[PDB]
Amino acid sequence: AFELSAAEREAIEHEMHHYEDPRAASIEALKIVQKQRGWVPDGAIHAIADVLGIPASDVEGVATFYSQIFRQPVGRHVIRYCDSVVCHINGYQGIQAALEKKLNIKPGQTTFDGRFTLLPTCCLGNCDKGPNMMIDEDTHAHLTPEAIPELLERYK
Amino acid sequence: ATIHVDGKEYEVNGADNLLEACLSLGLDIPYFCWHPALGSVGACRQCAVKQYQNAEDTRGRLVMSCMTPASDGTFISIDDEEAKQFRESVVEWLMTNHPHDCPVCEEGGNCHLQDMTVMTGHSFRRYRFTKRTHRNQDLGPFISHEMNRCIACYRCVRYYKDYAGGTDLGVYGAHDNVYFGRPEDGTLESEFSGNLVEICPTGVFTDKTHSERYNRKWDMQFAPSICQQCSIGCNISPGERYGELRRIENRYNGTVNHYFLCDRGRFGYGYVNLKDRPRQPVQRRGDDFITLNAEQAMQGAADILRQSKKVIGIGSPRASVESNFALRELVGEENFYTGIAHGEQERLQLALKVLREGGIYTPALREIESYDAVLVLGEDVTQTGARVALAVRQAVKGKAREMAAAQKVADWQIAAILNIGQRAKHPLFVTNVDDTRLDDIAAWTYRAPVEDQARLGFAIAHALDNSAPAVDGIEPELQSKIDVIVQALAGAKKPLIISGTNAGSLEVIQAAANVAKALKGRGADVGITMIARSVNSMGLGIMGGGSLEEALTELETGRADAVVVLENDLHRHASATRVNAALAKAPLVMVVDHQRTAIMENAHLVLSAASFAESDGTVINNEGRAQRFFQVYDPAYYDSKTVMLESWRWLHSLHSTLLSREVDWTQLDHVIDAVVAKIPELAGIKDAAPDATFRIRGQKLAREPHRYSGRTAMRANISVHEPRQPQDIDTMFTFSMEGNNQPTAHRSQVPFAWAPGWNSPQAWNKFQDEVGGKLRFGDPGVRLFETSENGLDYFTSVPARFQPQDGKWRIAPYYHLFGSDELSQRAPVFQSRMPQPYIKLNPADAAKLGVNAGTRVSFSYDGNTVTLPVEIAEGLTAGQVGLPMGMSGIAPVLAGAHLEDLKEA
Amino acid sequence: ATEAGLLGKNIMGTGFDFELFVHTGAGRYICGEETALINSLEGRRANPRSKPPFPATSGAWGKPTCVNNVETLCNVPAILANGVEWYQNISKSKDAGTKLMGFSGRVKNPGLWELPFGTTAREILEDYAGGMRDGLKFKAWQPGGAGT
Ligand SMILES: Cc1cc2nc3c(=O)[nH]c(=O)nc-3n(C[C@H](O)[C@H](O)[C@H](O)COP(=O)(O)O)c2cc1C
Ligand code: SF4
Ligand code: SF4
Ligand code: SF4
Ligand code: FES
Ligand code: FES
Ligand SMILES: [Ca+2]
Repeated sequence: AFELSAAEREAIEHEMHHYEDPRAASIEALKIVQKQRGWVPDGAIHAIADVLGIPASDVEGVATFYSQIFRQPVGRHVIRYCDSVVCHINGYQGIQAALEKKLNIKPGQTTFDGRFTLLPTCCLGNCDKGPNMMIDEDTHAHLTPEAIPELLERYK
Repeated sequence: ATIHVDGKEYEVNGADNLLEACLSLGLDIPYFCWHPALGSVGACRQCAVKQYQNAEDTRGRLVMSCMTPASDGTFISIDDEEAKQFRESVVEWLMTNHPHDCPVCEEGGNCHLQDMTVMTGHSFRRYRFTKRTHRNQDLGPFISHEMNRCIACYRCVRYYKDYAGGTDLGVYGAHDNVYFGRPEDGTLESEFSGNLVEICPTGVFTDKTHSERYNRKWDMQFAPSICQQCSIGCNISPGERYGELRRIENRYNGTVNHYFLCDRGRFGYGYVNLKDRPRQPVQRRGDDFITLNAEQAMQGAADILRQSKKVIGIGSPRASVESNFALRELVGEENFYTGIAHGEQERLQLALKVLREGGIYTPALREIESYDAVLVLGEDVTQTGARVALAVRQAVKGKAREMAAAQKVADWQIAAILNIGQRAKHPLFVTNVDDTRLDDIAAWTYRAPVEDQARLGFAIAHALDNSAPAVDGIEPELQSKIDVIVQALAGAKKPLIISGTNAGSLEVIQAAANVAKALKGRGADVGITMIARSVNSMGLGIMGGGSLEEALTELETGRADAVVVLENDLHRHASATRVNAALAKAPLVMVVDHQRTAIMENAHLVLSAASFAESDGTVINNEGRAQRFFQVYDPAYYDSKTVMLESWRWLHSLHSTLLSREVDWTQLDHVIDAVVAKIPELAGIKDAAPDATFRIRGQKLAREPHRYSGRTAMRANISVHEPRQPQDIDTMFTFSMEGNNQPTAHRSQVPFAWAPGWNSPQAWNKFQDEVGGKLRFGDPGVRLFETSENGLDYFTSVPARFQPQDGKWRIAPYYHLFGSDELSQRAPVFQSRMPQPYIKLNPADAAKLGVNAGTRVSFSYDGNTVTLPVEIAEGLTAGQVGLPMGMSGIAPVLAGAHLEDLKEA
Repeated sequence: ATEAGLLGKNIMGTGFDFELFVHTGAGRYICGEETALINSLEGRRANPRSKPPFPATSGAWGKPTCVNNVETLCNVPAILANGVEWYQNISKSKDAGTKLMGFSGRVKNPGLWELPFGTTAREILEDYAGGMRDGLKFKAWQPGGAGT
């Protein structure tokens, strides 16, 4: 039983004002629902489809095509560490090992208290300051395996 | 254009891409993602050829033949070593994740992926890693889903969304986890979802009704038949094994139903395999139902008919032309009655008169897709003539086709065409009592009663041509919509007007004829399409006869002491109480039928007739084209006690035994000659198919493939001695593999498509002159009439607007593709798909009666009170109650009738 | 820029109306391909499109569409402000103008500098990135990212 809030619907319609086709606001509508709720539940696909006037299959295909639209529940904070080539040269693997040691989870999983979800991501465009991670909206650079426990404690 | 493939020069069409041009020349290029009806996208990367810049060139470049135009002076190579290596590599990449599933997969022996794996020459596996795995979904009762076998060729999404207009099937996921299916478990909502089993080159989408009793393609006995579930007349290949109808495949007809059927025709065949069907003639003596063979039944029926003073015959639009004519010959021309009611017959004859006397060219089903504006009046096309609705969708996308052609974009580059024509589409204006399934693409929809839709049509015809009768009492908003429709239709180069007899109103057909005449008077290239109800409704209209009410009057008055009912249940065209009383008053009722109907409880004699799978005959579809359907199998081959003959054979033998006291069964060509000799209107049915003496270099046409198996064991449980091969004296086909089914054979009737190396439905490419075009030697079927030199006059009978009277309820017809056709509800797979029997109520009327959604209300029609649950219909106009036509207890004759004492029970 | 008259309607009184929007993506690398960029802008799955037709003829929503990088549109104002003759005389090479170059990965100064075309890769590594780090010996290099 999913319903769209008034703020979500107003933001979606304001995004629909920017384009000559209402279909072009599907990614931003999914991102609005994700920002308000953490992830995009199953009923949100049909709600966004009904608001936008496009089929629910198109909304589901868009939501499952893009990696940063979550169709599965996540924790209250999303750690996204870079596993691309320059951070592999700069040694992201120690960062990933420290994250797995502290959080006691594998990448793609959520902690038992729902606090952190660990995810690998593509290159963040911060390769000169690698290795890089991005917690919910802040990108942290110059990472060391000893700074991970201190850095993770500031995200309650 | 001039192309050079492997050093050999060919002349092709320059507007075609290289793949379809080379496949039309007989050259073999493997392909997955391309379809002739869907265009080229360049997805599967299988069709790679090597193109050279000029005549002298050794390097070349691997190009995509489906994405490359066959321009003049092209130089390509198929058998180049690099091209062959890359095509084998593409097959190998597809086979890295493919499950080891061919023995337990329903596409085995019919699989395009199997054919192209073998044809590229890939048989050695060096991949040693894991294969990706997908969970499956429940797609309903008709389509079985197995996503492991997918090759991500995108044919399903392209067909179902871009072509068929469906909204519930899509592609999800990412890099190599792409999932093709519905967003959640549920039935596929489209009326053309059954074509996925032929569109999918793998076994992801499979025929589940076929999968229940599965047999491979080489084990089938095929025949070229006509679908018997509505009036469109789509060409089908019924395939049989072990004495039961196993599958309906799409048989290619480049004029009617080229690659696609609808779900009613593809999954509604299950009434043939019903176990309560009559297999022997049965005579009712007191309370006993004794069983006769054919000769004693003929002798007894002839004796009783000879003692009678007047025998009348009630035909049906279910039966073929030959069966109706044989009944007419048995009972006499003046004693022959068509099985439909007076109003249904009047609407049918008016639609026939408009078609063959209105001077406006009625198009074929393929020709519908080239019209520039479509006006559907009164008819719910998606639920009655669904393939016409699909062709209307293609005609609507014609505007995007024209917009892309104006920018010099090739017609096979479907993605560029859809990108250029974003949402611009040809005008579609649909009128109905409620919303239709064409409303997502319609330029406008009119939800109004049939009188108001007729008035809208008359007003459109008057605004187009001032000599047409005018309509007074039009609201300014409705007048604005009327002039929008008129401005859209007048600016169209090829307008098309679609109506039919399913609206239950003569005035809707008259208004559509007026619109077509007004568009013809302005010099437009107007076409008109009329949708009939049953498979041979046009044939029964052309042959003609009295109505069912006159036959019931003759039975009630005692002037007729013998009634012969041919392939009719008599309850869809008249009230059940009146039919039961008239049949009980008749001292002889004789029912010639292949389905156990309710009028056999009072029938003195029952003849076990044959269905379309066990009979030969001719049917006339909605466009007036005569089409022959052939017998699939001998019902007496397995059960030797089964005496089930053709209806025309039964009635001709009865006529012979009544006249000369001797039994002569017939040959089919004798009945065809009798029809074309006595009825000059049906004289064109002779050219529908060649006679039984037609041969291809001296040999007959094979019904079953050459690798048909089990010949010495499939009947061994009955007797170890192999029986005689069944003889087909009626037609040119043989009930064996000892025949001709060559793609180059000079014939038009193709029972099934198979070429060496092409075991899938892609062998139809080998069976066509050009791929996606017509058959090589023309399509089967001949139009019975040409367009008239002169048209009709304007119909001045403009009805008044609908007035909701107190205490009465106008019955608005609601049609369903699963449930309205008579024979399709008998198929047990349809009961999971047919909707629950409802009654549609307007919110104001439901609030006036104090009934919510779902509560039961009881109404009395013809002194018979039945109860139905209420569904709230927003688009239904007040004063109307909506009834599902053709369901159990609700005859289709109830459309437009008034309903009394509709009250909550 | 909108509140100061550089954007919106009637920019600098010339009557040219231009509206600028920012469309944040949803994390997929293929979206940088310009036809897949158009498909993602239209709210579809970011599958690319077959060319021809190019986006300049029928691109976003079937209209003429030009897709250009950030750095190209950042090079444009200097060309329009200082002229063509200045921009053609920055470097004596076939590729005109300046490019943002830079070395990354276990070097002394991993960063990003603006250099004229024709600058050799050893100068970017040694004179700008400071060479390789202590205890590390140079083995290989990729000139233009992960796809080179
Ligand atoms: C797989 C792929 C990814 C690409 N990603 C980007 C990108 O992220 N940013 C970008 O500016 N160009 C990207 N491009 C290049 C574009 O296709 C296009 O050349 C460019 O965006 C605009 O052209 P320009 O160099 O003239 O400005 C990508 C190309 C490909 C094939
Ligand atoms: S889809 Fe084709 S290749 Fe795959 S298991 Fe079925 S028959 Fe075999
Ligand atoms: S499900 Fe079938 S039609 Fe669809 S992409 Fe896969 S193989 Fe092609
Ligand atoms: S449109 Fe009519 S004739 Fe064609 S497949 Fe469907 S039911 Fe049969
Ligand atoms: S490689 Fe990790 S930020 Fe670019
Ligand atoms: S058929 Fe040409 S790439 Fe698929
Ligand atoms: Ca026969």
